[PDB]
Formats: sequence, C-alpha cells, structure tokens
Amino acid sequence: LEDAFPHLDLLVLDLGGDALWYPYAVGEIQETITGEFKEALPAEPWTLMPESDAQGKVQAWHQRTKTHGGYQTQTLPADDLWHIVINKASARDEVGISEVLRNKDEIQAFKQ
Amino acid sequence: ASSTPQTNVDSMGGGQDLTFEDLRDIKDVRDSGGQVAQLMDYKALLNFGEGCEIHVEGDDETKQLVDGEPMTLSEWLEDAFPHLDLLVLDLGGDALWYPYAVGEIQETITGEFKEALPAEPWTLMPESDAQGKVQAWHQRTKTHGGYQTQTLPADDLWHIVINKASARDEVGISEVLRNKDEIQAFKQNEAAINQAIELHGFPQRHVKVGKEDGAPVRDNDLRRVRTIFDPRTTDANTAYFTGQDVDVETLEAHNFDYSAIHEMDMRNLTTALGLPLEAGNVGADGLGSGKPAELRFALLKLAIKANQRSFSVQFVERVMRPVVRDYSPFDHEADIRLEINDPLEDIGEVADLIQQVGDYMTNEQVAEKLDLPAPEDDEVADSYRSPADMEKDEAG
Amino acid sequence: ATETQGEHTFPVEVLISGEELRGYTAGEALSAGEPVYLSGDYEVSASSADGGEFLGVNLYDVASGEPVALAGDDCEVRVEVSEQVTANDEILPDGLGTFETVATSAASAGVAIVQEGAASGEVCEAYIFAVQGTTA
Amino acid sequence: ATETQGEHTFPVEVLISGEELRGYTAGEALSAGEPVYLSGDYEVSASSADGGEFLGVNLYDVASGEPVALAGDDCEVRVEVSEQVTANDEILPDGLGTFETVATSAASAGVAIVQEGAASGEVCEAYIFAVQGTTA
Amino acid sequence: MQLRRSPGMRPMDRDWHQERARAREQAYSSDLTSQFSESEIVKYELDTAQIDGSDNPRTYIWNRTIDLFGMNGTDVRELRNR
Amino acid sequence: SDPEYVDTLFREQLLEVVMEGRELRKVAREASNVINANTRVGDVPIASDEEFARPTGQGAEIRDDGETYTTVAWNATKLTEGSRVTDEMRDQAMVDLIERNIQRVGASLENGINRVFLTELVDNAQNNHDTAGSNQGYQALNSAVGEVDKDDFRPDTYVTHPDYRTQLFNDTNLAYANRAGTNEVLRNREDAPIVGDIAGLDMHAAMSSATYDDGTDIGWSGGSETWGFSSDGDKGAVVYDRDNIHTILYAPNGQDVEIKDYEDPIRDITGVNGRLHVDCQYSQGRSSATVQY
Amino acid sequence: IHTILYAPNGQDVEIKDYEDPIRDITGVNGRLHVDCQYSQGRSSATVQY
Ligand SMILES: [K+]
Ligand SMILES: [K+]
Ligand SMILES: [Mg+2]
Ligand SMILES: [Mg+2]
Ligand SMILES: [Mg+2]
Ligand SMILES: [Mg+2]
Ligand SMILES: [Mg+2]
Ligand SMILES: [Mg+2]
Ligand SMILES: [Mg+2]
Ligand SMILES: [Mg+2]
Repeated sequence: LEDAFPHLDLLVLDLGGDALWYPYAVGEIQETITGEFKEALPAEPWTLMPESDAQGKVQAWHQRTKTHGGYQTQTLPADDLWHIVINKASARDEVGISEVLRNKDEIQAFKQ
Repeated sequence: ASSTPQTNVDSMGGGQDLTFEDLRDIKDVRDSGGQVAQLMDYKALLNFGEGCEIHVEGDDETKQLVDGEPMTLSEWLEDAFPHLDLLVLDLGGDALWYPYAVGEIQETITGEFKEALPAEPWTLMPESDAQGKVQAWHQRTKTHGGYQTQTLPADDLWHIVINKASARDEVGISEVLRNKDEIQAFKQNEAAINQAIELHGFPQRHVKVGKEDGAPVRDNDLRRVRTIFDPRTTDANTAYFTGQDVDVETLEAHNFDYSAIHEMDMRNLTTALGLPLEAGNVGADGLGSGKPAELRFALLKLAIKANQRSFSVQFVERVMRPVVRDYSPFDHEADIRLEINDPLEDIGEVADLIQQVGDYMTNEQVAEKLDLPAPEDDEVADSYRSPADMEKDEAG
Repeated sequence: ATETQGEHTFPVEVLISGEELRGYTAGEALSAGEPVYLSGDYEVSASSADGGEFLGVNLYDVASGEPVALAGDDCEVRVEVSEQVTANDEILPDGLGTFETVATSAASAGVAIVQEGAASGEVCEAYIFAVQGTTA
Repeated sequence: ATETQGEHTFPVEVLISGEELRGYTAGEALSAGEPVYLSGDYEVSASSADGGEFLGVNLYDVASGEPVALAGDDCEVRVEVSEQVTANDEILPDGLGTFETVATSAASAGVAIVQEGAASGEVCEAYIFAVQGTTA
Repeated sequence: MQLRRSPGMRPMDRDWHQERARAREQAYSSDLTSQFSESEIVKYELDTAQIDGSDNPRTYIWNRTIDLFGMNGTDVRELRNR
Repeated sequence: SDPEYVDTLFREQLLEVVMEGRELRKVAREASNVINANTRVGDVPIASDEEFARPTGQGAEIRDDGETYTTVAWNATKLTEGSRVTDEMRDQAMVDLIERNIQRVGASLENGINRVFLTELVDNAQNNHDTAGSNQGYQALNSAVGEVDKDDFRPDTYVTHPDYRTQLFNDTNLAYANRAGTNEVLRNREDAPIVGDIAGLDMHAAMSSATYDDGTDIGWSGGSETWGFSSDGDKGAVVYDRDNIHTILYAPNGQDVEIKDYEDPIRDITGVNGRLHVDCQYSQGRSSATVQY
Repeated sequence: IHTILYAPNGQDVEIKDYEDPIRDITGVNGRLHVDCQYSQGRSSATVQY
C-alpha cells in the first residue's frame, strides 16, 4: 500500500480540502498501459454532480466542463468513479452539503 | 479500469483567465519594492530558505563505478546539483509569486549534464491539451521596446506548481493575482496615510490681516506681510510686534489614528497572504502567548509543510528523475526524496527531547534529529545506548 | 455620428489623432462631435451658422453646466457633414451641430479641411487647423 | 535640398522642430521639401501656385502611390525659396516645388513665416502656421 | 482617443451599468425628467434603460397608514401564488 | 487603481463579459511564401525562361544565348493601427481594456497582411478562366489549373470567396458521396480533407469577403478587380503556385508584428500601437489563374 | 577663470534618448547650462597681432 500510494500525504490534503469546500471529493482509479495500478486520480469537484436512486445511493455522475468551443457535457457510471463525503446531512446521505453554500449568508455578511 | 482520464477538465480559454499582462503585473508588484514585496519575500524565505537534503532509500545498494570512481545515487545527485539550496529558494519563490516556476534542462558541449536553468516566468505561459496537460509554452519578451515572441514544445522544459486550483491543474494560481484587490487596497491606504500626514500631521501658520468689517487687504499687500512672517526665514525664538488688526492664527495638527489604520491594513494584507500578523511588524495583545500563539504557529508550520511537499514531489518527479534517466548510470526508478528543512525548528527543544527519550532512539535517529552525520560504525549507528557510553564501556 | 454593423449601431470615435484637448464648462446641453465656441469665461456653447464661432469639437454628451472635453486645432476628427464634401474642401460649423463647406456658407475661411469625402448627413474625416471669434 | 561641406554634398534635414508629422498616400512622385495639398481621400500631390493648396511639406522622396510623411502646422522646417526672403516674410507654395513670398504671389495670406532669410534658390528656415484648402 | 464619458465607451464603464441598475431600482415611472438630473439622463443614457417602475421594490411592498396585522413591508412578488 | 464598486461573492456580481464582433479569416502566412526581410526595400532575382537549343552546321561557331536576369522589387509599407484611452477608463472598465486593444491591434495587422496578399494575388494573376455562368464547380477549378498548366507552371493552392465556396459545395461531384468517394463535404463542408486536395491542388485557403481592397476603406486605394462570385465579371477564386507568390514581412525589431503599450508622459492617457511592414509580389504571375463568374 | 556648469538634476551634460511610440522615432537630445567668468581678469593677457 505504501508503494501503491507513495504521495498519500498530498492526496489526503487535496481530497480532504475538497471535501470541506464542496459536498464531496470525487475521482477515478487509473491503470498503467500494462494494466497495473497507476493512481487514484481526483477530478475537479465543481464539474461533477451525482444522480441517485430512491434508496439514496449514487448510480451515475453528470459532468460539464469549459472547452475552447464553450461547454462540453457527459455522463459517467458510478462503477469506476469513487467519492468521499465529510459533511453529511444524515448518516444515510451520500450527496453531502457544501459548508460554503450552507454559510452563504455569513460569508456575504462578512464581505459586506 | 481505464488507462486515460475519462473525466474531463476545464480547458483552453473558451476573459476571466491568465494573460501575459497579468504576468507583468506580478513582475511589477515584485520589482516595485516596499512592504508588499518584503512580505512575499519573507514567505519565500520561510518555505524554502532553510535549505535542502537529498535522500535515496537503499542508497548503498546503488553503489556503482560512475567514471572510474565509486558513487551512490545520493553522491551523484549532490554532484549533479551542487548548489541546490539556491535553486530551491529561487524556484520556490517563483512558484509562490507566479502560477508556476519553469525552466530548461541543459548540457555541456560534451553532452554531460550542465544544470537545470530556470526561465523568467513573467515571459512564459502554457498551452494545454483538452485533458489539461501542458503541450507547448508560449514566450514573449521585451527587446528594443517591443514583444519579440516564440513558442517551445513542452518536451524539454520543466515546470512546478505549488498553488494548484485542483489536483489536476497543471497551470496553477499566482497568490499575487489571487489577492490583487487586497494588495491594491493596501497600497491605496498607504498612499492616503502618507498624503494625510503631509497635510494634517503638522501645524501650519495662518496669518489673517485687516479688521473684520474693516478695510480690505489686496494680494500685493499680503505679499509684504508674507515677508515678515515667512516660515522659511523665521527662527525658533523670533518675536513679533503688531497693531491690533493682525492675527497669527494656527491650523492645528489635526488628530487621526494613522497607527490604527496601518495596523488594520497590515492585518488585512498579512492574513490575506497567509502570514502571521507578527511578520508585518505588528503585535496584538490576546495573541502573543499560550494556546492563541501555539495555534497560529501550528497553522504557519502546516502551510510550510504543504508547500514543501508539493514542491519536493514535483522537483524529484519532473527535474531529478529525468536528469538521472538521461545523464546517469543509475536507475531513475529509485526511491529518491528531496527534504526541505523546517525554518522554525528549535534545536534546544530537540535537545530537551533527546535528553528525555534518547533511551528509545537509535544513534542514527539521534544524529538525524540533531542534524549531524550518522556514525561511521554501523553497529554504533544502529544501537540505542549513546556512542560516548559505548566508548567508555569498551574502554572498560 | 454613428456606424451600422448588422443589427447594431456603434458611436464613432470622434478623435482620430491629436493632443490639443482642453476642459471647459458646457453653456448648454451638447452632443459628441458638435462644433462649439466661447460663450462666457471658459464656457462653450454650440456654434451658430456662419463664421466667428468655433473653438473646437465637443468629445462627449453633456448636460448644461457639466465639464466638457474639447478637441481644438491640430486635431484630426470624424465629423458629420450636412452636405456632400470632398478632399481639400474647407469646412465650417453649420449651425445645426454638423459642418458644411466654406463654399456653401456666407463666410470665406474654414476651421477644418476635409481629408476624406462624404455625402450629405454622413461622417467625413477632417483636420482642424483654425479657430474663429468675434472680429467685428 | 543640399548643404556643402568641403568637396561633399549632404541632404538637408527638412524638419527642424515639431511633432505634427502625418501620413498620406502620394498622388505622384514627390521630393523632400516640396509643399503638397490634398489631391484625394488621404492622397497628397505637389501644391500649385497662388494659395488654396497646402497641407504641409513632404519629408522624404517618394514614388507615386507610396505612403508619405508630411510636416504640418507647428513645425519649423528647412525649405527652398525661389526668390530672396527675409525674417518675418510670409511665404507659400510657388507651384515649382519651391516656396515664394505672399508679396510676390497673387495670394493675400501665407502658410509659413520665414525665421532665417535666404537668397533665391537657397534653403531658408521657416515655421509652418496654416493650411490652405478649397474655400471657393 | 476615448474618454470614459465618450459615447462608444459607455458600455465598458462599470459605473454606467451600476447607475442604470440604480435608476431602474429607484424610479416609479418612465418619466425621467421628473425623477433624475439632466446630467444623470445624459451621463447614463437613461432614455435607453428600460425604466418604468416595474423593478422598484416599493412598487410591490405594502405601505398602508394603519397596520393592525403586520401587513406593512410585505412584498407581493414574494407570496405563494407569485 | 481605485475601483468605485466592490465585487461580492457567490457570483451575485454584475454580468462581466463582452461579446465579440465579426472576425475575418487569416491565411496569407500559410497560403504564400513568407520572406522575413532584413531591409524594408529589396529585390528577388528572377532568371529568364528556358529556351530550345539551336540547330547548327558542322564546324560552325556556337552562338551565345546565356541566362539573363531581372528582379522583382519589394517595397514594404508600414501598416499601423493604434488606440488611446484615458487612465480613468482603464481603472473603471468591465474587462481589461489593454488586453482587448492589444488583441484588436494584432487582428487589424493580420487583416492588413491578408488584404495586401489577396489584392496582389487577384490583380496580378496573368491567367483567367471565365466560367460565363455554367460549370462553376470542380470543372472551373480543373479549367483554371489547365490555364496555368498551359503556361508551363503547376499550381498547388487555391484562394476562395464565400460565394465560390457555396457554389463548390453544391457541386454534385462533391455533394454526392458516390461522386466524391467520401461523404466528408456533405458532412463537414470546408473542413473536409478533399477540399484541400482537389484538382491536383494540395492547399485550400478560405478568404473573407471584406479582405480584398475595394478602396472603400480609409487609407486604402483599391485594386483593379471585383472580389466576389455573385455577379457577371466577379473574380471569386485564384488557383496558383504557393512558391511563386511572396509575402514580404519586415519589422525593425524582431521578425514580426510589434505591439507597444505606452503611457503619455503628460496627460494620463495610455495607448497601444501596432506596426508591421508588408509587401506582396508575384515571382511568376503566369503561375496563377483567376476564376471569373 | 571659471567654467560654471549647472544641471537641474545630476551633475553634468544631460543626454536623453527616448522613443516616441506614436511616430516610431528615437529622439536623442542633450543640454547643459553653462557660463564662464574670470575671478581675476588681471591674471590673463591676450597676445594681439
Ligand atoms: K447658409
Ligand atoms: K506668380
Ligand atoms: Mg472701505
Ligand atoms: Mg498630431
Ligand atoms: Mg514645438
Ligand atoms: Mg531594389
Ligand atoms: Mg566568329
Ligand atoms: Mg534566347
Ligand atoms: Mg497564360
Ligand atoms: Mg462535423
């Protein structure tokens, strides 16, 4: 595991930081060309949102991103992405809460 | 699972993005000096000014004849980068000021490795592919008052990003541009205080001439009165004799708390740049001691660790490994690590620790903590009783 | 003075070249590109129809009593003419906020010279070379 | 126009002072120091005699259809005169590439004031103060 | 040359946007002459702002003389059926 | 700087964008041989045409008919575009005015190069194919190649008007996958690889309508032709040898367009100016044919 | 005999090279303020033909 995740101190700070800002941290698993493990690759969390079923679990991810030709949009299965939620609404919540959106009024009052 | 990113990223500038004009704004903030430049200079010195150390795990196992002489990979790297402390400070400073540090690998005429040579980061900006990896570098430079311009492939440049927007971001963020408004607000209030001190910080003489409702006095009359009360030819103990219809009034110095405005400005700027208030030569009562102190120095040390690791990983992965691969007889897949030293470690606190719990540390661990060469004899290095104790025991 | 590009109307940039610009007070409401003249101490008003009333052109729209930026002589300007004009024609304030030729006016000396001809009601390019006041 | 030093002939610098240098297309071949006027839209040609045709002096030799730099008002210039001139003479285009005095011409107003006198065929030093166009 | 007041530059001035936003928020009618200075009407091109009192919140806030029921200060465009 | 209005978070801020104007097609650097000149004026030497060896008696003196030479002169003209704004505008703008004026000045110089190139290319082509209505598509391109081939040069490039492109992509040769051998023109129109690989030509350079010098633009005196493909006698394409038309670029500093931002030393004006010098010259005008409507 | 040199800034000849970006011209200008005065004109003699 220490050889599989050599720079885990950086990854933990990036994902953990993202999961405090946004409702979730989210990312892929990737393989070398030969098909051995390469890395867990974080994705840009502001570009991604989950689609969930009636039981509350995530089934797909919807993504949109800036390109030279304006916005590009796509949908990915929950199979090969993974995600982490620090700020749950309830123990069964798998979408989470942004502490920033939650405190929008307090932040705007400070700025004003 | 996939072998390429299936998630997209924000890419290729389809306003509200980086330009060479913003790069020259950063250059202007850096070279215009004063307090803002000195704070960001202190930020560079904290992160990178304490110097570096190169480690390789299993370094002994690397030991090889390089050029008719034996070296380990650590010994070779320390010869490949003799003055690495200065390079780390320069690149680390640049990667805090600008979105990135950037540079070239270079070779001697014989083709042996010369140095890693940085390039002036305000002159260069990257072009990525859609997946957000840098494919080319666009460079413009002033010569003879105009922007002489070229483009380079990303093949043989290297670059380092401390402040990423996301873990995938190869373009990075300037902390100057991030806080552009706070910097401008600081410089605005500083100019305001300086001007207010000149106008209002000193008393000024107001000679009023003539009787109220009396005969009017004209400019050519006031000229002669001006020569009498002229501050430029007055001296400390000059005395005046007048009729009743000359009043020597004073515009007082008009009190305002410029010290409090300076303290407030410095608090805003230091907190925005992530420095403690104390770096700005300003103190605060409830913050100088106890848990209030311990917290802010913990926060500063954590910020330094995050920057140091972010730099170390990229410098090893994107400068050192390519150099080992292309100019060295060693295996570039070796476990190289670049340590950057702690700027605020108290050796006397470390000495207290060693005196308390040295009985649980190998002599090599003690030498590492105490910043010394490890002992020469492997058994004394590996052992837990002190080498002065082993020497007296062996003599006994 | 305006230019059409598809749906859009764009105002023309009045001042082509020059550094001879100065601040006055508006004696009345004025529109960008109008010729103006002195009507009180540092106060400018719209020029009347013949000679003796020109200091420069007003660079932006103003209400009465506002500060006015004015382009004087030594400036090249984009200005609307009320009649057809050609290169080398001397032109003069028209009294209507436009210019017209010296040839058409009752006067005999212009204030600007046309560098680029235009039809009636259309933007020419001209160089302002002179000013005119009360000679009697 | 030419200056002599020993055996050598040197071209004279046409411009002595001023920043009022402007660009036109040449309507014909022109020579440095020739007076010119607007022959077309941003196009200039050599001035004829007796006024109404002067925008400035050509600063360097050009062929027909080439872009040309021209010194206008507010410039001090070195220019060739076809008759004797003295300080305070007003001068204007002669119709021959030279200038002549207002006094000699049929015109009543000049375009440049002579600052240093010169003989017929010599280079005087003069200050340009007015353009002249078509007034009818 | 262009100045901040010059007619082709007005759309780039932050202040031209912000003051047109103010003018829409403070008006009660399209009758500009009553409500604004000649200077404001010219400087901010208020003839071309869609000023009509429809964006002023006081068009919709209740302000009755006697307030037994706490009805004053309620805004009709914040109700359930709006 | 001192902004009169602050920006609040969560994008509750003012709408802070500018919509672009029309952008003209830029191709001259790719569609011609570019010379980066050392001098603003200069010469390209041209050798005389091939001849036939002379039939001669046995033991007779061989006559001279040695190679002879001329030049085509370049005489590059300074294209310039500039802008000046007061410092109050720079401080109070919705977006960076210096960035926008730099981009505008750069674009205005590129459009300038393309006008000089297209006007030379259209006016000084020595051959012409007059379609007279009728077969204006692939057959006109083939015929125009025939006109250049009949002067013993081989063209490799064509430059095209929007009206000509429209006619060409309606041609049954290109619109039907059966006849084209690909559906790329039906799908991707001008971006189809066959459009840059037709009638032996290996490059297509698509022009704008406004590029050719009508002489209606200020400071420009027009070319001899009408650029278009709408009406009787318009010239709407040029088929030519890319190596025989030279765009000569000269700049006193560096190789290319020079943009200078500056502040006025007296008056609180900032400006940006652009310079480049360009000329365009056929080495061999016989290597080129226009297509006429 | 005293050659008195004056410069409002610096100490000697001011030589300014500047470029005007509006006209694409480098200007080279220079100035100095100079006077010359004897302190004692009796300390010199001309030789006259
Ligand atoms: K009339
Ligand atoms: K005569
Ligand atoms: Mg009295
Ligand atoms: Mg000028
Ligand atoms: Mg002067
Ligand atoms: Mg030649
Ligand atoms: Mg013989
Ligand atoms: Mg022959
Ligand atoms: Mg032929
Ligand atoms: Mg397609």
